[PDB]
Formats: sequence, structure tokens, C-alpha cells
Amino acid sequence: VPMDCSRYPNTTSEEGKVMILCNKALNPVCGTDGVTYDNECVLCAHNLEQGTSVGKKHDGEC
Amino acid sequence: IVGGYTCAANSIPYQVSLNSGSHFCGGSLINSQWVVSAAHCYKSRIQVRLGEHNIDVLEGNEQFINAAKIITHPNFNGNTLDNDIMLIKLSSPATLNSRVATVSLPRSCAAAGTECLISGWGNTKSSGSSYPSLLQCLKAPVLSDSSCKSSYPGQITGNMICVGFLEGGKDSCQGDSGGPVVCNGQLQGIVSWGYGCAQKNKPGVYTKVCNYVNWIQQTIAAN
Ligand SMILES: *[C@]1(O)O[C@H](CO)[C@@H](O[C@]2(O)O[C@H](CO)[C@@H](O)[C@H](O)[C@H]2NC(C)=O)[C@H](O)[C@H]1NC(C)=O
Repeated sequence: VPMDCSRYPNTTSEEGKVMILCNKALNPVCGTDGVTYDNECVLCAHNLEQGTSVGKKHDGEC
Repeated sequence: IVGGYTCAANSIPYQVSLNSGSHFCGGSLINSQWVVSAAHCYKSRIQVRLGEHNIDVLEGNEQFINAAKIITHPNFNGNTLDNDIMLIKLSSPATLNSRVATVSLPRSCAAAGTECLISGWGNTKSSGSSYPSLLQCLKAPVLSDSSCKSSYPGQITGNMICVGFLEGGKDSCQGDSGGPVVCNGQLQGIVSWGYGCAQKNKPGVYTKVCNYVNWIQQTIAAN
């Protein structure tokens, strides 16, 4: 099962920058890129900010 | 915590770590058997760790106590984080001593400009990851409501306050959630959310504890 980044609130800037707003809990997830991300929201924000399309391999840390 | 300092030992005796295999959130001891944290930190089973200086070592002077009851605010909204407050009843009373002590709930809401202390074991870098073993501290002021609303248009409710610096550089971060914001000896904020950490014009957002004292007392009284 992948993940739903809509579950997190986002806001659009003046120049169209979409910003995902994340909670500050440490619940690490392991990306399909083999990198461990601090929580799922942060993986969502990374994909949006970098333009990547990393998925969640598994809820724990890689 | 980004941009803060290593707290002195026993400086923050009301700080707890919430553990479900590893540290995932902070919390604040308010009495011998009750902890306040963020609702988004909810898990079905939680071990509360008290009196910790270094979370990676067991020094013998900490206490590990399982949660017996976990009560999230009835109007918590998991999508916007409104009402992001939770109460944890400990399975047994903590033994209070020089390393394990409580913090007072707020007798009144904090005004804009009040200086507060934020603490936690969260990430210490804005870009990248770096988790300290030792508890970090940060002094930051409560911002005005208009200032907070203008940083996050349409995202700030009456149960939220901003605390930090518009210039960025210093803030709470992942792993700090649930942790305390104590101002003049009173718990006025719960670490909740933000746009990243320590970003310009985007201070951290915290649950406004002064709104919840009556609910806390009623819940505790009956449980
Ligand atoms: C960002 O704009 O926030 C909204 C609100 O969550 C996201 O909008 C929703 O959730 O998108 C999903 C499909 O992905 C859709 O089923 C929901 O109805 C829709 N809600 C609304 C109010 O439009 C939106 O996807 C998100 N943007 C990003 C890039 O994450």
C-alpha cells in the first residue's frame, strides 16, 4: 500500500509555490529510493519540493 | 530543536519522551500520574519515559512507565490539527524527585511577546537529519495572532499559537511534537506543526494550552 499526501494540509504561495504543512512527530518511513525520511508528511513534502516521485517502501526506517 | 542549546542536567524535569520502540514524541508531566502531549502523537500503546538526560543510555535515574489510558481531545481534527491535545494517564504514579518534576498548567493565556522555553529530542538541522541524544532547549517568544495568521493564511484556528522567529534559523522540528513550551513556569504550548523547520516567515505552530484547562480538569477528575 502506497500513501496519500492529501491527508496533509497544503497552501499555495504568491508565485504558485505549493507548501505541505507537516506535524513534528518522528515516525520514520523508508522510501523507494532507500532513504529514511523523518515521517510520511516529510516524504510528501520532499516529493513536492524536488519534483520526485518517491514512494513508501515500508513504514519503518530503511 | 534547531538553533537551540544543550539544556543543563535537571533543567527540564517535566519533559518526557513517548516511546513505542524508540522515541517518537515528547510530552510534559503535569502531576504524578498525568502527561500532556499532542493528539497526533497518539498510538495504541505508549511507554512514557521520565527523568531522561540521554535517551540512548540507561543511567538508572530514569523511570519507564506504561500508559494506562490515552485520551485525545473529542474535537481533534487529524487533517488540520485543530485541538491537537492528548492526555496520558500513567499505569502507576511517577516518583517525583530532583530529576522528575511537574509543570504548571497556565492560569491565563500568554500575551504576544512573552519569552518561553521549548525543549525536545527532535532534529537539530533545517535541511537534513541529525538527532541529538541530549535534550535541546530554545528560548523563543510568543508571536502575535495576526503575525501567525499572516504566516499561514487560513490555517490558524483559535486553538493555535505561533512561537519562534520570523527570520527563521531557530524552531522546533520533527521528533519534538508533543513537547512543552513553558513561559513563566506555565505550559502554554504543545509542539504541533509547521512548514518544515526554522524557515523564514514560517514559525512553528503550537497548541494553545490555555484554552484547555477546564477540559483537562474535568477529564482528570473523572478518570
Ligand atoms: C492540497 O491542495 O490539499 C488538498 C486538500 O487535501 C488536496 O485536495 C484533495 O484532497 O485531493 C484529493 C485527491 O488527491 C481529492 O480526492 C480531494 O477531494 C481533494 N480535496 C479538495 C478540497 O480538493 C490536494 O491534493 C493537495 N495537493 C497536493 C499536491 O498534495
